[PDB]
Amino acid sequence: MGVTKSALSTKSWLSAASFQNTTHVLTEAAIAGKKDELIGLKENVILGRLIPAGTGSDFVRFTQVVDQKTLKAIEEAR
Amino acid sequence: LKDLVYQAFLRLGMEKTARLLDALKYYGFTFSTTSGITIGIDDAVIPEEKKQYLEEADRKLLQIEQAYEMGFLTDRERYDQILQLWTETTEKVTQAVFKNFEENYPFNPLYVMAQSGARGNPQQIRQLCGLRGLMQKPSGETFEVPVRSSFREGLTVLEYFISSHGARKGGADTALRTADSGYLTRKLVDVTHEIVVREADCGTTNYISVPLFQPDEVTRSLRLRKRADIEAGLYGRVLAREVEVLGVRLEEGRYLSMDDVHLLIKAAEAGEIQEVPVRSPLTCQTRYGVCQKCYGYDLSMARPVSIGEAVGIVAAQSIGEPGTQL
Amino acid sequence: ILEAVPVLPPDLRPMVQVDGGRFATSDLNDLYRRLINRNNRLKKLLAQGAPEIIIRNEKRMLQEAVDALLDNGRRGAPVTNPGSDRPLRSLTDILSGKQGRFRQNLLGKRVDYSGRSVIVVGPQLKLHQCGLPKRMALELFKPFLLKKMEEKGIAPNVKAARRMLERQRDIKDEVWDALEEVIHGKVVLLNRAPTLHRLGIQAFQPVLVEGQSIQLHPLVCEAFNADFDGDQMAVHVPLSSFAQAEARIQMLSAHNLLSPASGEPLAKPSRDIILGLYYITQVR
Amino acid sequence: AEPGIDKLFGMVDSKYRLTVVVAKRAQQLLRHGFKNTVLEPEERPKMQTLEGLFDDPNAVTWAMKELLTGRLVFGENLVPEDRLQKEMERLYP
Amino acid sequence: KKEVRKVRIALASPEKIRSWSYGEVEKPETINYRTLKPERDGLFDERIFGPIKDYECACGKYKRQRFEGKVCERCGVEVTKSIVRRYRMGHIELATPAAHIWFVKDVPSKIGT
Amino acid sequence: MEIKRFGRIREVIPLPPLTEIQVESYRRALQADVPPEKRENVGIQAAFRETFPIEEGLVLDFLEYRLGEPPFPQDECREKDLTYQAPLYARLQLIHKDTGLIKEDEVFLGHIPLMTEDGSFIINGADRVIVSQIHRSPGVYFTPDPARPGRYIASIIPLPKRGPWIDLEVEPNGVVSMKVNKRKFPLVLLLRVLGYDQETLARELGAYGELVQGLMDESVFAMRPEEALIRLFTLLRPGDPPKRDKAVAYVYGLIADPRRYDLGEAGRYKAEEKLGIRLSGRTLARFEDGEFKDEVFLPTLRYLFALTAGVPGHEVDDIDHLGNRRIRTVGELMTDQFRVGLARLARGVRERMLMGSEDSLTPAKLVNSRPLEAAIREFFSRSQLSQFKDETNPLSSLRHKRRISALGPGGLTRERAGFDVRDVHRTHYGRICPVETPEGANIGLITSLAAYARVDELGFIRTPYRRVVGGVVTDEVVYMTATEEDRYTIAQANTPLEGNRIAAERVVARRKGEPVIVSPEEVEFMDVSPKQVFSVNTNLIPFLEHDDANRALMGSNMQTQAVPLIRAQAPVVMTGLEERVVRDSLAALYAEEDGEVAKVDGNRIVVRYEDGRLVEYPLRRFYRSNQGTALDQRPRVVVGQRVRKGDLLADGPASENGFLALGQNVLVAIMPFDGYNFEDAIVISEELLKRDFYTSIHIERYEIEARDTKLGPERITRDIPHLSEAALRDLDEEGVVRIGAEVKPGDILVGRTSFVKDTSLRVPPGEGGIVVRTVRLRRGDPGVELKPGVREVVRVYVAQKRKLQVGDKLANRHGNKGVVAKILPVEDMPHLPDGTPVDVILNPLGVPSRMNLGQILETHLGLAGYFLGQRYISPIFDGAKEPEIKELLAQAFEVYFGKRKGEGFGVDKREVEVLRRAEKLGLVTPGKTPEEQLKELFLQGKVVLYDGRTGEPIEGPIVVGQMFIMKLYHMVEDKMHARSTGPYSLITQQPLGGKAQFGGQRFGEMEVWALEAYGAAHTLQEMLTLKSDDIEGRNAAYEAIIKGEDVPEPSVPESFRVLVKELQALALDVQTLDEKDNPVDIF
DNA sequence: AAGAGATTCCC
RNA sequence: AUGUGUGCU
DNA sequence: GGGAATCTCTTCCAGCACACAT
Ligand SMILES: [Mg+2]
Ligand SMILES: [Zn+2]
Ligand SMILES: [Zn+2]
Repeated sequence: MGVTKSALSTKSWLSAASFQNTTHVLTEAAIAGKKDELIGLKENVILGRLIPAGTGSDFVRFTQVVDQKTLKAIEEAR
Repeated sequence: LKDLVYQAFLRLGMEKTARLLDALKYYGFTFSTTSGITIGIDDAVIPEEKKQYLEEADRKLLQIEQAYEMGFLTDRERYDQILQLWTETTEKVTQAVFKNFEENYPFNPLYVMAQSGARGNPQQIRQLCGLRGLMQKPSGETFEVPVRSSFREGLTVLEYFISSHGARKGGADTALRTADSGYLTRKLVDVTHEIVVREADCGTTNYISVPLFQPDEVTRSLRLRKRADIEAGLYGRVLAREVEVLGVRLEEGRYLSMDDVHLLIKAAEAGEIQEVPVRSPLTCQTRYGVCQKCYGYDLSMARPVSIGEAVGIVAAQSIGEPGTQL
Repeated sequence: ILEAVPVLPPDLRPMVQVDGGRFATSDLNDLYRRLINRNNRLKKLLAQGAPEIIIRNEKRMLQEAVDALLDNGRRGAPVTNPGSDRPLRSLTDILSGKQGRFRQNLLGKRVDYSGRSVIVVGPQLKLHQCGLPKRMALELFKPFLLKKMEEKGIAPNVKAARRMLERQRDIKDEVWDALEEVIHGKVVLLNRAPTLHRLGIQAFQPVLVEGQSIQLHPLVCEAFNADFDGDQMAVHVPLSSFAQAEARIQMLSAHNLLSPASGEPLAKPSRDIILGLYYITQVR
Repeated sequence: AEPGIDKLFGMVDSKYRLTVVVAKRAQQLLRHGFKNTVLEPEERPKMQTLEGLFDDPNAVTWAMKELLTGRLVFGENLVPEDRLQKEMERLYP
Repeated sequence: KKEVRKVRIALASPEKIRSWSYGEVEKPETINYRTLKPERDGLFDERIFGPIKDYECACGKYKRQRFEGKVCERCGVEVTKSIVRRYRMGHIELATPAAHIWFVKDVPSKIGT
Repeated sequence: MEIKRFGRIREVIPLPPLTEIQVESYRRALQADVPPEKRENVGIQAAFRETFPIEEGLVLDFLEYRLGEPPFPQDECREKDLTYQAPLYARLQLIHKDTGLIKEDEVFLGHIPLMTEDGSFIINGADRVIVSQIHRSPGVYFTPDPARPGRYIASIIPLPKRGPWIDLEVEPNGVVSMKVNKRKFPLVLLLRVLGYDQETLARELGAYGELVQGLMDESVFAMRPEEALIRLFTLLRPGDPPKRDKAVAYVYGLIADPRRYDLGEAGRYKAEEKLGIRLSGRTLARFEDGEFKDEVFLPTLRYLFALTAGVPGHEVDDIDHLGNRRIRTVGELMTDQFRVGLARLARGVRERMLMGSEDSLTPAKLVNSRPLEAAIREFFSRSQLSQFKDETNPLSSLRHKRRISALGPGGLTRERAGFDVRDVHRTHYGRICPVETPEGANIGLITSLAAYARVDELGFIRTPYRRVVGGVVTDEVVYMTATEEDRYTIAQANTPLEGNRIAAERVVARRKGEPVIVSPEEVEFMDVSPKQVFSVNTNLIPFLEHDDANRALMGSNMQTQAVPLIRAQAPVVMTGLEERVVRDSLAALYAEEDGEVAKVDGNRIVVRYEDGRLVEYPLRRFYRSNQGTALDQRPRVVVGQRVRKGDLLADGPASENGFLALGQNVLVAIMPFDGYNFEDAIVISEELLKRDFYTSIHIERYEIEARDTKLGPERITRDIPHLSEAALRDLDEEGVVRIGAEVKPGDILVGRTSFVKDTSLRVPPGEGGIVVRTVRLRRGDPGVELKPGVREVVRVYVAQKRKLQVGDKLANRHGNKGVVAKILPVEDMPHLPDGTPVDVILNPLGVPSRMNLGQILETHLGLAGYFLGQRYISPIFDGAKEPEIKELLAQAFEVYFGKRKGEGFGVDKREVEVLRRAEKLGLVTPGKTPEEQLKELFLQGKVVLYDGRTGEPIEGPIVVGQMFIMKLYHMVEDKMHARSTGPYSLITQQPLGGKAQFGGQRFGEMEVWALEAYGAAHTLQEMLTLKSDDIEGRNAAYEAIIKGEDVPEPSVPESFRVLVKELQALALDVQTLDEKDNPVDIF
């Protein structure tokens, strides 16, 4: 199916709520407890949350950094 | 220069290539002003054989024309005849423009620009010194009388008028599509914003064989695929099974640099391998997204693609940018 | 069928004094008004008498009045009395449309800390940096400059520093030097007119240049297709330390030396450079 | 160009990893006093008016010049969420 | 419950409709022209919605942050800034049930089907 | 100074008054010139009688009409938001069916805008102008059938929109179908309506192609005289078969639906001269005794068969042959709208017969003042066709009127059909410029009219053509139509001529619109001059034959936006159109009759007419142009001098002693310079600033209104309630700021308060400048409009003079745009061996890829121009050539070098080095003496130049010479944005406002995709909320930076938590589940 | 406004 | 705040 | 029960400007 025909029916209703007819995308998706999987960019942008890629990717988002001066202090009471 | 910047990029690094680039930008300027390169009226040196390239053309058509009046060839056929004559003639005079320089005026201020990566174009230089060709009528046809003059000499009133026809068409072909610049990137984004490289590798082993031979130039004859095409189908990709060719054994699941492809084509010439097994987004297992191995290289640089890149938008844009050129 | 009507929160529907005494209330208050008017007229009605015409007509009026609040435009068009034939923007309209809550962030939003000007070639600077006129550098980086003016003997406190830059003749050497101390490694984003591909916005380090036009490096032109014949470019400042961090790492010009489309250098030597180099490297 | 970025990109798995590392480093380096640096005696970033970059002009520059040495280690999970936040505010002003 | 992952939409029961509501708009009252304070428990009342002011309550028994999450003994005012005003919903109890025009008027009748 | 012309094609006729398309059309569009009994039925007058006798007892009649005296003068309407219109009177009587004849002449049934002697109409206090419009001319045409290249179709267009669209098609089966409105039916039936027997028809059509058998028939179907009407009605207007059809008769007849284009003009002349033979009456109706008659139908049929068969004299119409497309001039637009209004008036009078009391009701009971007012008022202010007068410079203003637009009332041209329409058709030759079309989108849809071209009432463009008697050229100029042009063999104007006799065995010519070389006998006409091919702007471009068509366009289009410089020079190389341009454009002031000079003030010039008369002339200094530039008229004659009739007394905003002064003549060296002239960037001498070369005067007009609110009556006083007297130091008048004060961004311009807080008018973040004039329209206003609610308006003219700064836009006539990059000081600029430095440096890399060698030549002649001090006039295609330029250069070289060789100086060592290198280069000839080498170089426009910042001569000679460069209308101060945080809006939190900040920059989807593709999520989210709409976090960051802490991120996305609420308002529920499906709080 | 889709009516 | 128009990119 | 025609609803494009108008 065509690219626009493809993107016309993404599972995520949050995305289709913008482009397609909103009152319809909401009416139709409401009757069936539709879980919008907050993954698509356009989808996750309407809200505000960091886009699920780059500096927002889960693979990277959850990372910490420390030095030995703190590493030791934490090391003690562990 | 471009190739040099590319090689130095992957050999010395990125931060180094910055410095190299700026050094070139400096010295290149500094010498471009000492050179004393300038555009004078005489600089557009018109080919010497001009009159003869026209002469032999005229005395040619004189015969051809007569053949029509006697009743040999038809309307269509002579229409094509004049076409072949002048199309050959213009292309012939071009050779004179470009050769006269290379022979008697090597450092021609108009020639060194058109020859290097500076501003200039072959068929454009052919218009400053040699003559413009036949122009396009308002319809899909062409004027049987070519603008037999050059921009250096006096381009006559009427010629200008039969030239404006296509001249204005150009403006349409560019300035109308100046609005369509946000249309294809748009349609391509709507479906690709979900795709991103957020995986290291997938459990699948599906690949495709990118043809190193084109079966359809003539009716049905297999031959070496275009020099350019192959490079865009193999550069910075990942193999599916180890393949040895010229003598070295290409690693299984290896990130192919450009040279890999080079020796691959050089091997394909001797008739070693016909195609190359390769991982591609086309066959990734990740529902929403693509994995590192499956995508390949590009990362504004020749590195394994970082885990987490928004490759959907990047690709959509990569396809959208040169859309207006068509 | 909802028997309880959820009412939107206040400020989302601002009943606010504008100027002179003009009051802009979002059409939603006007809609919620008649809803209560009919509703209470219905509940009270069932108490006193109960005529069929009266009560039924009332039910119809309620069912319509609530529809007006929900999706206006499906039955006639409820209008404020003769002054504007426009329909009141219903809750459905607060979302659907170019200026809604779905098409909202996707395409719109005007940024705060920003600006724009005419682009000019920037010969005496590297890829790492760009030329940005004094006035802009000052305005864009106003608060940083305020705090740094407090850290030194340029102003007593924040407010005094705020008044310190009020009139345009107050800008003394102290303030400028401070302004250099507020940037150093900080970078700004420069935006092309039509943004097409990824390399359409780069990050450069600001250099306090005189003149009034944005100076831009030669090599990064063909990237976002810019020539020096009237073009304009915009400028932003990645405020957050995170935004800064990512900006000068993945968005900085000297780091993006290859086009995502193809393994070809997009910051290659262009017009003048190549001429100059070619001239000196040919035999006679 | 920037302080040896090729070493930095290679230093991590993904390019974004480096960005998050640098960012958070700068953050804690600014929020818990600029003293919790890992290279302050002689090998340290400096500026041009006075040599007073020794205190607090830029946050990121420090993080990038720090990571350049094996004084810090990144990764997914290293220290409990709350405890880190607590002790990082305790040991410093 | 600290990390929002995905978001689902569905029809809401009368109870759920009232679960978000903190009182009933039993008046069509907005704001007095004289006192810009809210009117008769209508659309802007602090009791249902929120404190029109910042951290200060209606009359002024409690006026600062020290007692951040406490309600006044004599009038119901729990206070953050004017944000709790703009965040809390109220409702309306219709005398006769009415249907959602969204599910009625549509290319496919969500109710006629 | 002086001049040396080169043009040798004798211009047999002067250029027509350039502003005639706008003037003459309008003068002929009304009988205000000649008495109401004289000729000229057309225009407004015509419109009357078309809807005047409105027969019902109701019979009005055209008993003369007159108006013409305006409410307020030319200048006073410009200051007081008014119109240069006139009260419409017109004399109008009524005749009832029975006896009694009541009349009441004048009725104020509306107003009507007049036009200045320059071609504009001051509407609503704003100089506006209505351009012309091209569109297919209503008549009979024959174009090929869409799907079948075998048979053809007929076409009968009749404007306006209401009025059928008739097509005649010979259906492939054989039957000829009548297409009316859209529907089709056997045309033979309508042929029977008019009274055609099968026999006569068989005759007329049978004439040739047998195809007549497709129609002549219908025996059982066409054997009924009047019944074809009754049956047609049944088959066309589903209803009742009485006399309704016999009334529809008139609808496809006359007066009503079909075009009222006179008996002789549009319909007639078009039809006959193209096809058919006769037109009997405006359109197809003749009903002596109820019966029918026809003329256009049967010739239409005849011509159709002719085309779809043999060759009765080649019958093919071309949809856009231009000889098929009229040009609605200004007066036609006006008169058309007038007709439209009259129609509505007539609908009113039709309605009012029901609301009548007794008998008499001519004046105050029938004819009202709303339809006509609707027609004339809406048009001059809502029509897409009337626009702001582009008055950057006089030339711009002139061109704006001489332009033809396709975009119009929609019934003729849309905005979703181009590409093919835009193309330069063959007949635009001499008629329409094939260059002037504004580039960018909307190209081709706008084209300015050619130079000598002019409209001939009928609408079509006529070109001046010099006929010839066999071999000898005739001095008769015949203005030919596009359709009449094809019928001839015309030679080019370059053909060699002995006085008036051809002197070439082979003559370049053009037959039916194509290059053919013929003999001196077959010539029948000849182009007047090559200058007739292009619109005037293109004709203001020297050596155009050496420019690319694409570049020439920009070149022609740049002048329209050339800012009037205070010291504007005339081009050192011009074409000759300048002197005509200034006078025809009403730029400057000339003399009306011979005489001596009385008083040369800076405000007046009094002239000594021999007839004992001295007429007063104003000389106006600072009048704000519609665009922002300043118009100044400065005197050019001294007291005690004798002037002649038609000679200048003062200069216009862009003239120098009578020549179009649209820029400066600067000594340019074309060479690459460091990186400063990268791309199209331009390097400039500091000297150009030291002597006010490119300096302009812009007058920004600020304003404030005094609306009398009920919550608090606003009023203007010299009182600013709160802080300082220092800011009031300029406030002179009681409310108004002094004239001549210096205002700066933030300075107080007006003082006034509202419900007391300060709501006064201050100077925007851009720039103020120096106040020149303060206009104040109070309540006690001697005849003004003034906006409703407002009591008084305060307008301030703040002027300022702007010099050429880095970033401004510069360009030439040949079409090289380029913004200023660097202003190097005099010392480090490339300079000649002479002490003289260069002014502007233009990169040669901008030349070869655009094929515009015009700059090159202008520079070449410019060299000799500089050293001989004499400008030149080089006509378009008959101007200067290489031998002439080179020869002049040889002449200048003797000055430039003789001075040195004589003074006691010789060949510099540096010169010698450069020559030595030039030998190897290939320019100079090996052998000659250094002096002669330098001569050879100077001939080639090239000259030794010294680096200036080194002394080292640039190894390799570079072409230098003065060229004409113009500062375009763009500047940089006009476009400068830099706000970090300022005002927002109560309705939308997205930042914009002009108090102390400019306005926030727009962040579109294009930019958002870029940020997303980078993966800069933090920056992006920060961009969409923190700095845009998220108020809750905005102040967080703003408080963070002030203290010095890091910018806090938005924990809970604002646009998300708000969307949650906006969604819960309905029966919908937005549940924010957790990782393993569990409710999560947001608040 | 133009094109596409849905609904209704007639064969 | 939306439409018309033009200018530049 | 299917096919065709007519009506109604939705899509409606790169940036800034200056204008005016409603
Ligand atoms: Mg440009
Ligand atoms: Zn994969
Ligand atoms: Zn209280």
